[PDB]
Amino acid sequence: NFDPRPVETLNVIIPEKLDSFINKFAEYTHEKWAFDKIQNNWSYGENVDEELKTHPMLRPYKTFSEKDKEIYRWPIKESLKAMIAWEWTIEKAREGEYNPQPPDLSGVTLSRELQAMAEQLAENYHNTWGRKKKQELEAKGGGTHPLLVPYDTLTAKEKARDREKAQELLKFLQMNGYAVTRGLKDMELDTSSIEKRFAFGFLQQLLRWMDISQEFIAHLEQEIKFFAKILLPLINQYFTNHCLYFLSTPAKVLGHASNKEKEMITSLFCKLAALVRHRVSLFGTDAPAVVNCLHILARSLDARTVMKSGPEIVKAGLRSFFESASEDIEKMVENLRQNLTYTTVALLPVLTTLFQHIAQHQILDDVQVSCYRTLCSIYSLGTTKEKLRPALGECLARLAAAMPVAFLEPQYTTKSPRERAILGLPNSVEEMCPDIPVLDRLMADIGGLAESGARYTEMPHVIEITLPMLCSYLPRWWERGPEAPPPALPAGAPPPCTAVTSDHLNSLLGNILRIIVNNLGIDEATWMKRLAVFAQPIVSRARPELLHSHFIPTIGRLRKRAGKVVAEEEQLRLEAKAEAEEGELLVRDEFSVLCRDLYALYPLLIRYVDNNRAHWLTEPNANAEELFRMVGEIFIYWSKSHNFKREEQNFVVQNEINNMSFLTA
Amino acid sequence: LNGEVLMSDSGSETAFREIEIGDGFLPVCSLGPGQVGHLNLGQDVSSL
Repeated sequence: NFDPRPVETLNVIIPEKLDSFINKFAEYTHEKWAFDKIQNNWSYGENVDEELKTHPMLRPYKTFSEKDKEIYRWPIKESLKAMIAWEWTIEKAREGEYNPQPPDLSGVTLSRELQAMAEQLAENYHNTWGRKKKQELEAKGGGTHPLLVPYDTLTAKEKARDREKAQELLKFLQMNGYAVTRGLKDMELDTSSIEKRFAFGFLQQLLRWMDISQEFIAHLEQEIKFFAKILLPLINQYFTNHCLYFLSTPAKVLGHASNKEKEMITSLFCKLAALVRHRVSLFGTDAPAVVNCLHILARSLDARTVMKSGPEIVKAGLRSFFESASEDIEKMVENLRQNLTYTTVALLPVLTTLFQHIAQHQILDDVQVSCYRTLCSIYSLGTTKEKLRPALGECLARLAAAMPVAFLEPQYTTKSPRERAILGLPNSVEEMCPDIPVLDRLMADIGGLAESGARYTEMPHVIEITLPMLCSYLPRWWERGPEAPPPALPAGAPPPCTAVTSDHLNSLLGNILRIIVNNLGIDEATWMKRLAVFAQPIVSRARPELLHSHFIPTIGRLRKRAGKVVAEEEQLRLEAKAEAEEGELLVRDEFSVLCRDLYALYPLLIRYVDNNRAHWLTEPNANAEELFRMVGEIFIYWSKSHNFKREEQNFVVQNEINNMSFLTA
Repeated sequence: LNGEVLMSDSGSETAFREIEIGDGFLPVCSLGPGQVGHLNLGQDVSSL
């Protein structure tokens, strides 16, 4: 593969100046060798050996033969000739024809460019020496090749010999003004912050192949499938494993990632959105792969700061994509009650995108008007009719939690001048949203609806959109309330826009308790489970004064129901029969339904059990006795039925859940 | 730490995997430089 160019070495004629220079070099080498011999006291002898340390060499070289002079005539001249023949970088130095101390050179830092040039020179010397060695082995016939050692992992002998040669060259090139350096690079950008890691080049090249693939999207009227199958799992596992180094800016690492990483991530999101659109049925074979890649990107959507240094660029594309999504949502909500498959069975990853990422403290007018438009579109003729509701609830909770100001009542602070000076929606809340009332009216309506205590039925268009929204809304602004103690002076200094107090939390707890106790277990009821899952910290600011009314009726009803079902089961079964077996399996199904409802309802009551246990440790009351009686009754009822345990184990197996929500943490 | 068992990564009452007795056990406390600690071994109800 590698074919070097053999430059002539013996065909040239040595000039008189070169002959004088090589004669002077040979004389200097002989003088230095004589000085070393007289310093180390190498005496004469009648024979050459090692045990007597005898070597007669202090004689003039003019009386020697050509064979002995040839081994020392060109000790370093071959390398210089190769350098002057191969590399055409001949410098122009000259035209043709009392005890000072050495300075300190290791104190100052070493330049990256100089080190790179020295490493390149060493690599060139090693490669060329290996080339002479291979040529000599071929000339001699061949045989073993013990020199096949990588340069990065060279042996100690070579790693000492090359350093000795380099330091000898440095100490011999000090005079006569000799310095060779061929390079032009900067270490402040190529190996400092951005181009030092290989991630930037990887992102640029994957962008290049993505654009190349996009260049012929309208070609169906081979290569793309193989390219996708190669890249998508690889980039997915790269995001899955290597994700901590791109968490934030390198100044706050541990997480080294500049705005280039965020720009590449946004470009990848735009490219995958484009591939999703246009043709959908053509790329239906890789649809699960696309969904998995979107999920991975959403779970790794760091979304670093871009507008601080880059003038948006991708912000317009994101706005256009969000507008297209809102228009598509309006189209479905209009025509329901090419992108049909994506808008039906693939909008859940979109509504789930960055849902859990932007949830802490860690937010714009455009996002606010977009979520307002989507809410108005959904609420317009959204009844009757898709298995698209948990994703909508998650998107609503994410949009509510990530709000610069209050999005429920006008009591904006950071509004834009275009809302009043340009043609747009008014800055008010009640006028802009015709179906979202003020916070007080909304909570009054919710309390009135909860006070009714109606049955479950189905009604999958009011409770599952209202209860999760308020349940994710109130705790978010509970710490920013005008009455709650703020952790900073600036938070209390600005006029607050929200108004949440303990009465709202008490009403929330009462409504949740009423909706749990109203849901009788006769069939599958996933609405309560979804509500419990979507709002875990609903007891973070509980008010422990109405604990008797919360728990004593509920535990009494639970014990009564358990007693009556176990008594009915015993009465119907007694012996073993086909009718007895049918009754037993019906009771097992009822037990499974009750156990599923209990699995939904545990986290809140368990957190409250921890809380009031702590309160009783601080100050007890008259509740531990009846609590213990209820616990004993329910556990002896559970223990007195092996079929109940078998059904519970079967339901746990068929649930395929890790039950990691109990530990919280 | 404060009225609550310290939770581990696994999520259960993690121990040191059934330490063999050998000779016995003894309470040992440590202290770094520039640190102030209070060792309350417990001699009365008011101590706890």
